[PDB]
Amino acid sequence: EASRLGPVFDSCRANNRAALIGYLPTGYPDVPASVAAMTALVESGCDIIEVGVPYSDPGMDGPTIARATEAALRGGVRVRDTLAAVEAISIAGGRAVVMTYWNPVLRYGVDAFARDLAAAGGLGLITPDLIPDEAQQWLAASEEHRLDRIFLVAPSSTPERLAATVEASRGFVYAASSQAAPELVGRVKAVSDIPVGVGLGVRSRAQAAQIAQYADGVIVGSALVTALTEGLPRLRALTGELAAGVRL
Amino acid sequence: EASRLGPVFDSCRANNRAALIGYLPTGYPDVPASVAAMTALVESGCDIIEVGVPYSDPGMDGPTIARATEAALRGGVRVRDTLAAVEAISIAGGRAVVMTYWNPVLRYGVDAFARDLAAAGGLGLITPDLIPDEAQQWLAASEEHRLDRIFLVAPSSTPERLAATVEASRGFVYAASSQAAPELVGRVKAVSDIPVGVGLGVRSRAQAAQIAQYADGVIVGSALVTALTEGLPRLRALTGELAAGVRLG
Amino acid sequence: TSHDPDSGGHFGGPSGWGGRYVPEALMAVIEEVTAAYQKERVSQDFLDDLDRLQANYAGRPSPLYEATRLSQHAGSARIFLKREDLNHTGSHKINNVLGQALLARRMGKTRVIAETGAGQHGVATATACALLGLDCVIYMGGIDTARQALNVARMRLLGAEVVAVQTGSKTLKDAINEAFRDWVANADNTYYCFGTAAGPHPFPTMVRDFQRIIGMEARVQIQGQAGRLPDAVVACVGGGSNAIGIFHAFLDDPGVRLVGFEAAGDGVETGRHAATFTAGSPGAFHGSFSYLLQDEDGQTIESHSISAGLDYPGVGPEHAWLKEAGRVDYRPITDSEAMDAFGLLCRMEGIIPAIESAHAVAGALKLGVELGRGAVIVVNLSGRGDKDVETAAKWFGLL
Amino acid sequence: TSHDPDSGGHFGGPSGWGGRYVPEALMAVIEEVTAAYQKERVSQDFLDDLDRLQANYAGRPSPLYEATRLSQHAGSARIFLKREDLNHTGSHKINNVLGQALLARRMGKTRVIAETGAGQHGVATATACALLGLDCVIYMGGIDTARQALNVARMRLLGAEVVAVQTGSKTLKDAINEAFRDWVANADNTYYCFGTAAGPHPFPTMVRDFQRIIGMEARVQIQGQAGRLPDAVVACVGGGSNAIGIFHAFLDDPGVRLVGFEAAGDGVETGRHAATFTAGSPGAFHGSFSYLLQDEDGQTIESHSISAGLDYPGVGPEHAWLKEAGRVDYRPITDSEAMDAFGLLCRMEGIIPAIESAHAVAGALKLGVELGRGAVIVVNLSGRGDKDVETAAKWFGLL
Ligand SMILES: C=C(NCc1c(COP(=O)(O)O)cnc(C)c1O)C(=O)O
Ligand SMILES: C=C(NCc1c(COP(=O)(O)O)cnc(C)c1O)C(=O)O
Ligand SMILES: N#C[C@@H]1N[C@@H](CO)[C@H]1c1ccc(-c2ccccc2F)cc1
Ligand SMILES: N#C[C@@H]1N[C@@H](CO)[C@H]1c1ccc(-c2ccccc2F)cc1
Ligand SMILES: [Cs+]
Ligand SMILES: [Cs+]
Ligand SMILES: [Cs+]
Ligand SMILES: [Cs+]
Ligand SMILES: [Cs+]
Repeated sequence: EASRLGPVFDSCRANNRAALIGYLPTGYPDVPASVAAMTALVESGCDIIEVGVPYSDPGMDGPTIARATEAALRGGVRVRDTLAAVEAISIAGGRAVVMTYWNPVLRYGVDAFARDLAAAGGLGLITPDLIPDEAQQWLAASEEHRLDRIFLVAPSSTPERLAATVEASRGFVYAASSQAAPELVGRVKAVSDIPVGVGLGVRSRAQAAQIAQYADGVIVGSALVTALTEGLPRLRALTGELAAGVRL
Repeated sequence: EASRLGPVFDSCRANNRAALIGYLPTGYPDVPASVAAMTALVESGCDIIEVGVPYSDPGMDGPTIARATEAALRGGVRVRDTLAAVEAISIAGGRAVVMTYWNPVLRYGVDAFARDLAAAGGLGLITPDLIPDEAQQWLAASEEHRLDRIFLVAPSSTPERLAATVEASRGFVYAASSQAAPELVGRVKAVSDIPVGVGLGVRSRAQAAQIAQYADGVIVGSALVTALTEGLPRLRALTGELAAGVRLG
Repeated sequence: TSHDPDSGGHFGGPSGWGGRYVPEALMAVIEEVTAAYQKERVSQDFLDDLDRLQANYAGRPSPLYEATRLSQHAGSARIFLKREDLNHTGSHKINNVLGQALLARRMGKTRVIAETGAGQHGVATATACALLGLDCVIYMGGIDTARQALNVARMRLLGAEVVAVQTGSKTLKDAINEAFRDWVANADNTYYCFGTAAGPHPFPTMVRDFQRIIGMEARVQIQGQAGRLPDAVVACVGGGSNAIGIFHAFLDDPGVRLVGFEAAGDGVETGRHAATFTAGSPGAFHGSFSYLLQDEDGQTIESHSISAGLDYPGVGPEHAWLKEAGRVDYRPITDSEAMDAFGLLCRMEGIIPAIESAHAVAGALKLGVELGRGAVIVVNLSGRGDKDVETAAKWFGLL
Repeated sequence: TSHDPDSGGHFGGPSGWGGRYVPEALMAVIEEVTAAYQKERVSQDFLDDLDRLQANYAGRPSPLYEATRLSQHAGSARIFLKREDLNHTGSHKINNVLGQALLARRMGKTRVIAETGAGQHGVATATACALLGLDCVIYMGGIDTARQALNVARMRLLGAEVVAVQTGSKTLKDAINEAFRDWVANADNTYYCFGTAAGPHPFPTMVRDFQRIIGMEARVQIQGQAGRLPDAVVACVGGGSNAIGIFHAFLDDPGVRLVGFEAAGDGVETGRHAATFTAGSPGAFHGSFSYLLQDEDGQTIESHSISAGLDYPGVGPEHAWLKEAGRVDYRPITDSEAMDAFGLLCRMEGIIPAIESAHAVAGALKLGVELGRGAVIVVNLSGRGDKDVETAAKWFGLL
C-alpha cells in the first residue's frame, strides 16, 4: 500500500522538519567499531541510516569515503558484516537502508540479498550504479521482499529520464550533486510527491538547515566519516549539531 | 728508361740480398724526432725509406701505425713536412719514396705534388687507396716528373687485375698480405720481372730472412714504429738486425 | 546486424551481456554519444573523412605476411601475421581513435580524455587530438608510466597532458576509474575516447565497428594469398578490441576456428594473472555485464601481467557472448610463453612485436602443433615492440 | 639507364664524380658484388622477390599525406609528406636493405656487415638478416650508441652483434671506417650492406636503384591528390639515399625544383656542422670522388649535428653531379631550425619525425615562404622519431 520509509518522512513532515539521513561504511575503522558508531547515530538522532557496503572500485565515492572503504577492505570486511550492521541498527530502534554498488548484489544473488536484507530488518537499497534500465531483477526482488528502491537523479538528468527514475523509485529519490540542488529538487516535485533526499557535501548545522528548507531529507556521509576518524565522541557531537539543523 | 729504384734492386741482387724497405710516419712522435728517426734508418742500413703521410681516416693502417698517425696529427703535422723529411733523407745519402692516401695528393694538386716530391729527391709514390683504374693524372705526372709508381697487389687479386697492376707499376710492386705471400710473389714473377716488395708484419731478423728467399725487398713498418716509441737506440738495434736478415751470403 | 545488441546494449537476449552499469549522472552524455554515433555511422561525409585518414594518415591497409620461418616452430602450419604493428603510432588503437576523435568534433566537444595501460591508446588519442586541435588528457597508472615510459614522452611531445594514477593497482583498471570520474564531472564539454571493446553501450559496439576493418582486410587478403579461408584466426585479448576487430568478419564462416589468448602472468594457479575467462566469472564492472576476476563477495581482483596492455581483470561483453555461444575459445598464455615467442619472432622474421601481440604468437605456435602441417592460421599482430625493448632486453640479459 | 654512370662508376665523364677509390685488396669482392647486381637488377624473379617483400613484409606503398596544418608556417604553401616513417623498422633504410640482403643470399654469402649512425640502417640490416638467416655484425660509433640507444637494443634483440667504434669522432664516418676494415679482412664470406648512396661503385647506383621506389610512388600519388606535378620535392641529405630515392623520378620534369637539406649544426660559421655542399670541396673519401668537409691538407674535418643520421662530412657522388649540373639545390638547416620543425610537426599533425627528417620539414617551411600561396611541395619524411624521443623530450623541457 505504501513505502517502508513513508511513515518516517510523514513523522518529519508532521513535526515540520526534514529527516537526517546518515551514511557510514561497514568495517571502518573495523567491524565492531563501525557498528558501535552506527548505534551512536541512532542515539544522536539520525532518522535513517545508510549502511555502506565497501566496494573495491567505488566510482562515485569521494576521497573521504573511498579511503575509508579501502581501509575497511584491507581489514577484511565482508558483505555479511553489512547485514549484521543492519540487524544491530534495527534492534537499537533505528531505520536502516543499504547503499551498495551493484556487483556485490549480483554475486550474492539479487533475490537472496533482498531476502536477507529484509530479514535483518533492512528497509531498502540505494543503488548508485544501477539505473532503472537494468533494474528488472531488482524491481521484482523489491516488490516481493517489501524494500524501498532509492535511485539517484542528477542535475544533468534529461526530463524523460528524470520522470522514469522518479516513477521507478519507492521511499525517496537521492538527488545527488550553486542553485543546482534546489532546481533538481524542484523538477522532481513537478512530477511526483515522493520524498527527495539531498546530498551536497554537508559539513555543518547551517548547511543542513539550508537544505531542509526545500528537501524532505538531508543526506550526510563524508562529514560523518571525518568525524569518526577523529573519535566516536566527535561523531555524537556533530550528529547532534546536524539534528538541530534539520529542525530549523 | 730504367726506373728510379732500379739501381738499388740491381745492387742488392748482385750482393745476394733483398732491399730493406723501412716505413716511418712523418710527425711521430713530433716532426723533428721523426726526421731524426728517418735519418737513423739511413745510417743503420735501410736501402729505401717509405715516408708515411699521416691521414685522418687511414683504412689500411694497422693499430700501431694508426695510433702513431693520430698522434702526429694532434702534433700539427702537415703534408709539406713529408716533403721536408724527404729532403733530409736525400741530404743524408738515403733514398725516399712517399706512402700516402690519395686525397692529400688531390688537395695539394697531383702534378704539383709530383713536381715538388721529385724536387726534394723523392723517387716515387706508394698509393694504397689508388688503383690503376683511377690513376690517369698520376700516370701522367709520374712520367713527366720521373717518379716510380708502386701499386699494391693482394692474394685475392684476379689474374686480370694482377697483370694490369704490375703493368701499371714502375720501381716495385707491393705484395701486401702462411704460404699466401710466396704464392702471391710467384704469381707476379710469372707475368713480369719487376721487383716485388713484401709486407707481412715483420718484427725480427728471422722473418726478414724467410721473405728474402723469394722476395726482392722486405717491407717493415709496424715494428719500426713500436721500436721508435721505446726509443731511437731501440730503432737502431732493430734496423741492424733486419739489415742482417735480408742478407743471405 | 545478426551480431549487434539491442537498443539497451545487450548481447544474447536474457544472458544480458553488456548494457549500461553507470550512474544516472553519466546517462545524458552516454545517450548523447550513442545518438551521435548512430547519426554519423551512416553519414557519407563522416565515412569519407574516416576513410581518407585511414588511407593517407594511418597507412591502411596493413599487410598480411606469411611468416615461413616460424612454420617449423608451429608443427609446420602456416602462420600469417596481420601487421597492425605497421599502422601510424604502431598499433591497432589508431583505428578506433580516428573514428571516436572525428565523432568528438562532430558533437562539438572541446576536450578529449582517455585511459592507457601500454600507452598505445594514449599515443593514438594524443595523435588524433593534435591532428584535430582538441585538448587532450590521458590517464595512466603509475606502474605503467614507469614500464612504458617511451609512450609517456611521445604523448607529451604530441601535446597531450598526462596524469599518473596512483590508486588501486596503478594499472589500466585504475586509469579507467580516474577517467570515468573526470567524465562524470566534465560531461558537458568532454568526450571519453575509450580504447577497448568494453564499457557501457555504446562503447563495445562502437569500438568493434571501428576495428572491424582489420578482419575485413584479413578475410580478403588470406583468400588472395592462400586461396581459401583460414583454419583459424587468433589474437591476444586485453579488454578485447584487436581480437573482436579481426574476428568479426569470420563469425559467419563456420569452419574458421577463433581463439583468443589471455594473459596468465606467472601462471593461472598463482593468483598473479589476467586470465579472465579461465579463472573469472560473470559480473558488472566498468559499465558492462561481462566476465571479470572477482572474489567471493564480488570485489574486483587485481590482475598481473608482464604486458601492460593485457593487465586488466575484465573483458568486453561481446566476447562473453561469443564464449557462451561456443563460437570463440579463450586460452591462457603465461609471461614465459609470451617472451619465448617474442624472442622467436625477433630471430626468425625480424619483427619486434608488442609483448601483448607476443601472447597471440605464442598461442598460434601451440595451435599449429594441434592443427598440423599445412594448416593456415591468421594471427593479429596488434602492435610493435618499441615500448617493450628495455623489458625484453632485460629479460634476455642483453645489457 | 639515362642517369647512370659508366662501367667504372663515374658520373659526368670518365674521370668525374664517383669511381672506386679503394685498395686492391677489396677489388675482387667489389667486382663480385658489381657482377651480381648487374645480373639481378634485370632478373624479373629477383625484382618479384623484392616486390613481394616490399608489399607484404614492409607494407609498401607508403602514403602521401597533405599536412594542411603546416600551411600557415610555409607561406600558405601545401606541404605533402611522403610517409617513409610508416615503413617496417621506421625508415626508408629498409628499401635498400631488402634489395641488398636478397642479393647477399643470391651470392651465397653467410655473413653481413653494416655501419650505422642513427641506428635505422643497423636495425634494418639486422631485421633482414634475421628474416633471411644471415649472421649480422653492425659497427656503430660510440657517441651514436649513447644517443640512439633504443636502436642498439633493437639490433641486439634481432640477433646482431653491435660493435661500438671508439676511433676518430666516434660517429658515422668512423663506423664506416671500421666496417671497411672488417670487409677487407673477411671478403670471402662477408657481404657489406652499405646504407647510403655513397661509397665506391656499385653502391651509389645500387642504393639509389633500391630507393627509386619512393619517388616512383610519390610522382603517381601527387598527380592524383594535387592534380599536377609538384613545384618542388625536398629531402634531407646525409650520404644521400632518401633524397636520391625520391628525386630520381622527377629529374626529367623540368618544372619540378629539387632541394636537398644538409645538417648545419650550430651554424656553418661555427665549424660545428655537416654542411658538405655549403662548406666542403671536391675530394676522394670513402670510396668515391665527391664533396667532403676537409682542411687545407685534405684531412677530413669531423662533422657535428644533433642528428646522428646527418652527422657525416661527405655526400654521395650522384648528388655532387646533380649539384654541378644545376639540377638540385643543396642548402643548410641548423639544429635549432630542425628542432623547431620537429616540434611543429608533433604539435600540428601528430607525427613524430626523425630528427633527420625534421631538417627536410624545416627546409620545406622556408621554401614554402619563398614560393608562396598554393605551391605544392612534396617532402620526404624519411623516418619516425621514436629513437629521438629522449633527445626531443629533453630539448623541449618535458623530462
Ligand atoms: C591498453 C592499451 N593497449 C592494449 C593493447 C592490446 C590489448 O587490448 P585489446 O583492446 O584487447 O586489443 C593488444 N595489443 C596492443 C599493441 C596493445 O597496446 C593501451 O594502449 O592503452
Ligand atoms: C645513417 C643512418 N641513417 C640516416 C638517416 C637519414 C639520412 O641518410 P640518407 O642516406 O641521406 O638518407 C635520413 N632519415 C633517417 C630516418 C635516417 O636514419 C643510419 O641509421 O645508419
Ligand atoms: N559508478 C560506478 C562504477 N564503479 C566503477 C567500476 O565499474 C565505475 C565505472 C568506471 C568506468 C566506467 C566506464 C568504462 C568505459 C567507458 C565508459 C565508462 F563510463 C563505468 C563505471
Ligand atoms: N684504403 C682506404 C680508404 N681510407 C678510407 C677513406 O678514404 C678507406 C675506405 C673506407 C670505406 C670505403 C667504403 C665505403 C662504402 C662501401 C664500401 C667501401 F669500401 C672505402 C675506403
Ligand atoms: Cs600501407
Ligand atoms: Cs592538442
Ligand atoms: Cs583480460
Ligand atoms: Cs652531409
Ligand atoms: Cs632545454
